[PDB]
Amino acid sequence: EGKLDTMEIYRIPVQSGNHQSSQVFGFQVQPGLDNVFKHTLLGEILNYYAHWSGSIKL
Amino acid sequence: RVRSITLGNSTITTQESANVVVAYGRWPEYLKDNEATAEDQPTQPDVATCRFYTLESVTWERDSPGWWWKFPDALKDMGLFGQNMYYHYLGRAGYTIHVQCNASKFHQGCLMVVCVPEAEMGCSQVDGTVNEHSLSEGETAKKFASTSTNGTNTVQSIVTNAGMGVGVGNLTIFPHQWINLRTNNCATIVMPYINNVPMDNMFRHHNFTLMIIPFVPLDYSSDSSTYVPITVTVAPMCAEYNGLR
Amino acid sequence: RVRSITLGNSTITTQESANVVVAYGRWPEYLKDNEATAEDQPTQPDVATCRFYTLESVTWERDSPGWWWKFPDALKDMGLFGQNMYYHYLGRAGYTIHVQCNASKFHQGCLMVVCVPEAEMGCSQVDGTVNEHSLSEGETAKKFASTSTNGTNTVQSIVTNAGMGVGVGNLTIFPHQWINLRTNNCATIVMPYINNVPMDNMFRHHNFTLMIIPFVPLDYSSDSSTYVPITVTVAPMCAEYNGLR
Amino acid sequence: YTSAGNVTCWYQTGIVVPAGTPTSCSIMCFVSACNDFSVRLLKDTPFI
Amino acid sequence: SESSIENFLCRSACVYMGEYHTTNTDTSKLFASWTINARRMVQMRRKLELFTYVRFDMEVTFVITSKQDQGTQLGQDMPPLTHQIMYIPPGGPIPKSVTDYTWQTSTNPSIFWTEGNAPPRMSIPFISIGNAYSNFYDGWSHGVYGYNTLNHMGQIYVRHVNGSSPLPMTSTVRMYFKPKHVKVWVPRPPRLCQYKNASTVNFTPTNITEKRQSINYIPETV
Amino acid sequence: SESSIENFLCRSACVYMGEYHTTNTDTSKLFASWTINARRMVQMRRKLELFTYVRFDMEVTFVITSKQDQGTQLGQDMPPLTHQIMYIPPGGPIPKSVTDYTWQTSTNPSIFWTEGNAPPRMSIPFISIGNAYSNFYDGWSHGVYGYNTLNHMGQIYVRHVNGSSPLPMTSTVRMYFKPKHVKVWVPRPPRLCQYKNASTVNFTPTNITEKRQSINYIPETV
Repeated sequence: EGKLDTMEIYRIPVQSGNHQSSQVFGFQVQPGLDNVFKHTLLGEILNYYAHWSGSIKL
Repeated sequence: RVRSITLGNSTITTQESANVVVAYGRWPEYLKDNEATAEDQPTQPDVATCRFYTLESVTWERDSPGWWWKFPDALKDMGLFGQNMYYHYLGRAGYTIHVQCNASKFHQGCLMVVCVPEAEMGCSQVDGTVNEHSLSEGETAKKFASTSTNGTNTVQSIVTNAGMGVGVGNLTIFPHQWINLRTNNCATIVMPYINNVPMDNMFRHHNFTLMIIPFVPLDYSSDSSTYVPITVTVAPMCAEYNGLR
Repeated sequence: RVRSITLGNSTITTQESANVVVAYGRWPEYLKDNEATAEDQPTQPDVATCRFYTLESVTWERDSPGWWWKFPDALKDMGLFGQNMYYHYLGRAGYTIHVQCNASKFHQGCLMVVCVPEAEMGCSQVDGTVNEHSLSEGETAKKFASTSTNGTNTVQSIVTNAGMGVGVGNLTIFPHQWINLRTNNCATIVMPYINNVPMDNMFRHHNFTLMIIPFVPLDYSSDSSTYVPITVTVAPMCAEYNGLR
Repeated sequence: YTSAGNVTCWYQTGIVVPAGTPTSCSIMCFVSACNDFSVRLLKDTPFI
Repeated sequence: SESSIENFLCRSACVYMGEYHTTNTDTSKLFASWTINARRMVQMRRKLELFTYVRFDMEVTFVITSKQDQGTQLGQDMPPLTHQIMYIPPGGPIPKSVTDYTWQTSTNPSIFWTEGNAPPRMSIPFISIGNAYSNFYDGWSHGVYGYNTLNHMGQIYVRHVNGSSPLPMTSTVRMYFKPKHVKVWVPRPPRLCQYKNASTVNFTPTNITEKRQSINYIPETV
Repeated sequence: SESSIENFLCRSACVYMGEYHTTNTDTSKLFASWTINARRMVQMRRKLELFTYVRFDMEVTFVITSKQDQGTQLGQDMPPLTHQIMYIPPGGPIPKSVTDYTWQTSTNPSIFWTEGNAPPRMSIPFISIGNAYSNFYDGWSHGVYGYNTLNHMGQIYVRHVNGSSPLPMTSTVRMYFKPKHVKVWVPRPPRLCQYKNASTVNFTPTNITEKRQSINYIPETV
């Protein structure tokens, strides 16, 4: 919330100081359905088809 | 100049300029076939024992004496390799250990990373005996101290004697690696299975001990981060158990 | 004329005059290599999945309607094969099932032993739905009834319709074996993996159902034992999972 | 409530800098498909 | 030869009959719809249940008849009527009004037809990311017992293709369905009890067969 | 195979529906007309915008339905109606009445059709003195921003073919359009905002995607 219309939506924050066991980020890998993958170039194609399958590169 | 390594359904990334210590010149391998031919048939999992397991990171601050882990049982809750520890009466394995740091060019410090076989430890009371909890806590590290400890049943963990009664500057006799924040930040050690019998039970014996010890403490200045994270990743190699049929 | 069979650390004894049904002519085997070459790599345990697992015996009395088990999840607490059901997301396997009786020449009776793929069952209430507990209880058998049942969420288990809405005299269309106390007391069925996809998840789908049904009831006279025990033993074959690395 | 795999990232050590460098920083993710990708049953998209 | 699988299953049948208007005050009576499965036709259902796994193509033909409503207005002179028949694959947009945008999506195949001509016909292939369809599923959808999502086959929707403010008309469509190039696996016993609903195997207990007079009775020979 | 360019773009769609009368007191309601472009069909527009340059042939089919007006007069006995469908190339004369001379020019191709038969159909080639069509133009017409004259594709006009003093009738035409033998150049990102009008790329600013709970949130596994 609060940053769906800024360039900040694309930046994962790495903070300063000592936090050496905390999470940085996490997501489910679901192109086509999940909001974080839905509007990419891969997501936009997959949404034209009712069945798809393969491997993905991050 | 980055390599990407996949074991099973795990993937990590290292630098191709890595340096690797093979412990005594010996790569891990299966006890071949015929030490105990007739009624000693082994089996091997090779399913999800060969895969990267990553522990929690530790936090290196200005006054950190050091950390140690016991092997195995640092992996007794790690998925399948831990299941096999309960289902089987005897086993054996070698390991690959990666240690990594995350630091900048404005930090400084020096670490020793050493793998010590049969690291029998002393009690804080000379006429006492060590407890089972004070030797290990599984996947959580124990800590060295900077002065001499007290209390009952505790390992005497002053860092200059490394809990074994030797001088800590002499641990280079074991398979070891140096991490100097100035020149590298990673270390790989490949350990084979070392025992005086071919197989053994994996619950009441600690084959070896991994230790990480700062020889020059971490230093930084004005508004750098005040800590540095260290990360340990382990892949078991050529694991083998007693047959069940 | 007795054979002794050892799988792993298990040993059972059978008669060499056994008769074996291979379900549709097909022995079990691995999906060979290249249905899904690139990012679908499997692994196989072959450690303590290939071993005899023996359930509790059931007691055949004068009025016993029958028993059934669901596969898998009759083995979800059986050592390593059950551990692999929790660690892995997909799997597959074939099975060998031995069924044995202990009876004398002064007893009499007849059993059908049948393995039924996709045995979807009906509810006791026509506009109802079946519960998860009423379909199976793991390594404990469910029981057929001799009259029509009631109650909510229960399988309608009158034995003449076998819970599926067919005539029970027609179940010989499936892989089956007869046990006539007069002529034999044992039955072996080898089942391959049968699905409309190559792998699947092993917790929310029952591949097949083993049923044991008396067609002529047990009879004895003056001071014979009043029951007969039946024993079921299962060995998984060519089990295979998704790779984890 | 997905039945899909996941990815997570954890701080192993923490970030260490000299004097005179910015304190915070950022990571970026890129996604793509590998050569073995297949699609079936052309339909209408739910976005316009 | 007549007991081969193709000659036993590959036969045409009427599986759905529906009615739809050009003008109405319900707006769901303006179009007709059907979900494709083979569980609400009792004679085809039973022949299909003799097997556990099936694989086929589908062929669908449409018979369409119209009528002017008996409301009031006569003396009309109308051109022949046009109809649109849309197939939606699994994973497609579903219309909710007859004016919706989904009646124009480029990936929903569609047929335009005017009365007086030969009856329209489309051919659908085997559409499943699995390797066969299943008539029986002893599992959970992820939760419904006995229902797996690999059996989705799509939907059919039919409407009129007029312009603005059309004249009142009522149409009826009949769909004739036929499987082709069929393959079956794992035979089963025949259904002995009557079917109770279209999604379960639920049943009331039934007798094994009918009685005779005695275990010796044979009828007198002519 | 289903992601090839031909299977993705070569599909039929209804792009224009219009009404026209035989007698009226407006004289623009006596014929129907359409300018050929692919910017007022929102689903085809978006699939076409994934590329910068396109080349195709056109195929057009016409579905035509008639009606007697509810005005008053019944008891009629009429022969089937005839229609004329005229295509005008780029650089051709445009009619302004239904009695105009341009409905008879020898270089405007034309189709004559009577109801009851199969639906009529014509095939148009790639018509441009340039080498491809363009979906995007960052220029001036010579002055309108974004509009270049090489994209002209012609027009279609439809009327009735009666004689003098005809009887009142109302017809509706639906045009189905399909590109063929397609080639595309220079891929582009997909349109993220809604379209606002048919000639510009104008838009109101839109969010990049929808929100979730936190940057760590993954939903509980079944």
